[PDB]
Amino acid sequence: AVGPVADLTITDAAVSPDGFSRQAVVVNGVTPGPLVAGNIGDRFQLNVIDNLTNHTMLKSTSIHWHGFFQHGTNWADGPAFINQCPISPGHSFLYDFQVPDQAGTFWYHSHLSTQYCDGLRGPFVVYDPNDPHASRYDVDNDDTVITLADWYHTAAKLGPRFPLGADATLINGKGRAPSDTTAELSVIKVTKGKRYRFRLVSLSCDPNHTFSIDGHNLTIIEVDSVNSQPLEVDSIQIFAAQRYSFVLDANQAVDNYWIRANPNFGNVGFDGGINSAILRYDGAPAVEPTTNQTTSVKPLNEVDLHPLVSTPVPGSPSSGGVDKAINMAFNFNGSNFFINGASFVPPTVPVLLQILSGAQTAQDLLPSGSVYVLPSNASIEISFPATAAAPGAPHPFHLHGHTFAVVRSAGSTVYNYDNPIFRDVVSTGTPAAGDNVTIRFDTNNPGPWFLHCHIDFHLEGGFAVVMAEDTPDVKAVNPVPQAWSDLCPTYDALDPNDQ
Ligand SMILES: *[C@@H]1O[C@H](CO)[C@@H](O[C@@H]2O[C@H](CO)[C@@H](O[C@@H]3O[C@H](CO[C@H]4O[C@H](CO)[C@@H](O)[C@H](O)[C@@H]4O)[C@@H](O)[C@H](O[C@H]4O[C@H](CO)[C@@H](O)[C@H](O)[C@@H]4O)[C@@H]3O)[C@H](O)[C@H]2NC(C)=O)[C@H](O)[C@H]1NC(C)=O
Ligand SMILES: *[C@@H]1O[C@H](CO)[C@@H](O[C@@H]2O[C@H](CO)[C@@H](O[C@@H]3O[C@H](CO)[C@@H](O)[C@H](O)[C@@H]3O)[C@H](O)[C@H]2NC(C)=O)[C@H](O)[C@H]1NC(C)=O
Ligand SMILES: *[C@@H]1O[C@H](CO)[C@@H](O)[C@H](O)[C@H]1NC(C)=O
Ligand SMILES: *[C@@H]1O[C@H](CO)[C@@H](O)[C@H](O)[C@H]1NC(C)=O
Ligand SMILES: *[C@@H]1O[C@H](CO)[C@@H](O)[C@H](O)[C@H]1NC(C)=O
Ligand SMILES: [Cu+2]
Ligand SMILES: [Cu+2]
Ligand SMILES: [Cu+2]
Ligand SMILES: [Cu+2]
Ligand code: NA
Ligand code: NA
Repeated sequence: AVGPVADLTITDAAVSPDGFSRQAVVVNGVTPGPLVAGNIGDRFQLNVIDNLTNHTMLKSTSIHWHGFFQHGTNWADGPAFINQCPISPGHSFLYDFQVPDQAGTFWYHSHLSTQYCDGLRGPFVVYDPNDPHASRYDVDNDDTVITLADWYHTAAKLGPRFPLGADATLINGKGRAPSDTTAELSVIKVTKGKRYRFRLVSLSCDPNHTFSIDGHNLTIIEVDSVNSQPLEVDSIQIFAAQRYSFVLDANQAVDNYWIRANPNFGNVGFDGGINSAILRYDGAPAVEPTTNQTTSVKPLNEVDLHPLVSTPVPGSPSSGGVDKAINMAFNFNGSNFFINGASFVPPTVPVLLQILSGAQTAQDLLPSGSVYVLPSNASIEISFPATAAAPGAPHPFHLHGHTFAVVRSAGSTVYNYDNPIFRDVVSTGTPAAGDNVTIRFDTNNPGPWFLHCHIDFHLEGGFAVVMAEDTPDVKAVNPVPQAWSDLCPTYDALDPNDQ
């Protein structure tokens, strides 16, 4: 683990996480990037050093720290042309922010075009020395982080616009494609008799994964970065960019057990050990498990998750009982996605820079028809009705700058204004279920914040809008460092081929 103060050097390098060799974007020499860690209250100073040379995978870059509120530091959030211009090749940029009021499991990733798909992504943990769940496990360290990622043999800019799934699922950086089922698999070690806090992080660009471990049940204690009541399950469907902490009690016989992460599409199932890793008890021989999957009889359902501490839902407990209700109507024309009639196209001047330069109203802010001006210190309700007009469902939506209440989940026709889970990425479900996923949050974080489908190819296709929150205070609340004001002139001075 590096951090809370660290250099992250970005380069292009050859890698072969499933035995097939390809060029990729790597962080400190590896993909996924190394674990970044600290404790609640730390100040993070992550110096991002751009040494990229390969334009096909972009030579510029920009990093988002997924799940952090960034109160007072909206400039450090990451999304290109929303919160900054990209870092240019051969330059560095110091992201300097504090985490006074959050702890949990997070991650970081490029937030420039579809660059994270090519490798720029890794996990990020903020420990709490008074964690209220600390008494449920014995081990929680670098070796208890489990990442999942889709891997493609053809680069993001060189394959289809909307890929039909990945060549391999990788678990802690390794996995098999059907074309080579002898490639080395990841091993996660446990000691019989000890209890583990496993921190499961989806680094996926697209597929969701159905996650299970042969012979073991899992106790969910954290949802994205929110502590939950303990929920016992035997499988977990996890969508792109989501996180869960689960406790596993290593109390079965000393042996090798299959860890499984089945994608919703691409190469599904497990023939030859695809979509698998190995849980190995100390003592067991270094071989593959021969265990069998049994039918999940206790799968995670989101409506069953509730926060550990009572947290009132924003607003009054009835439909539209808030200061501002926004409905997101989806459309798609074969190459581009739309939200209320507008497909997102990044502006020339970053949204934050427009605001600092005086723009405060929906009328003044660009791009027109994609920026929503929200009142300050108010309750907001957003609904995302599922429709056949938007193929590639279920779309997992992410709100920057905020954790939100899920008042209505996918696969449920009920509204819960009493005790639903809060999180930061939510499946919007499917038209076959008649879904109308609905969320609420309060606006106490002045800044423009991205709201978008976390399937990166959908994002590249324009499936996004901007929440411009409390625009009269943005300038006063987020002072910016000189190195930030210098990003756009350096970036805009570049030759196109050096982007
Ligand atoms: C997914 O979920 C969303 C979010 O709820 C639904 O959209 C809301 O849907 C209902 C349509 O039934 C809308 O409700 C109606 O609102 C009228 C007033 O709307 C205006 O003002 C409100 C409040 O300022 C604004 O939100 C809105 O933009 C309008 O400008 C009321 O007049 C209606 O009351 C009349 O009809 C009702 C219902 O039958 C009667 O009970 C009343 O007595 C009255 O005569 C009604 O409440 C609401 O405006 C929508 N919200 C939006 C767009 O934010 C989606 O429809 C749902 N989609 C799917 C596929 O399920
Ligand atoms: C910069 O990064 C890109 C993207 O990873 C690298 O592209 C790689 O480009 C090569 C050369 O064209 C591709 O190989 C070719 O594939 C085609 C199509 O199947 C085949 O017909 C050719 O005969 C050849 O094998 C390669 O697949 C591609 N890699 C990926 C992941 O898409 C490029 O090499 C990098 N540039 C440098 C200088 O390293
Ligand atoms: C896990 O849960 C199932 C279903 O509740 C239960 O019957 C089973 O014995 C548990 N498995 C283990 C290994 O405890
Ligand atoms: C889809 O919409 C976009 C954005 O309006 C437009 O530029 C593109 O040409 C359209 N594509 C098709 C296939 O119509
Ligand atoms: C608004 O701000 C007040 C004052 O600090 C706070 O107590 C309250 O929870 C907030 N209400 C909303 C709707 O954000
Ligand atoms: Cu993210
Ligand atoms: Cu985010
Ligand atoms: Cu999507
Ligand atoms: Cu984002
Ligand atoms: Na937390
Ligand atoms: Na068997």
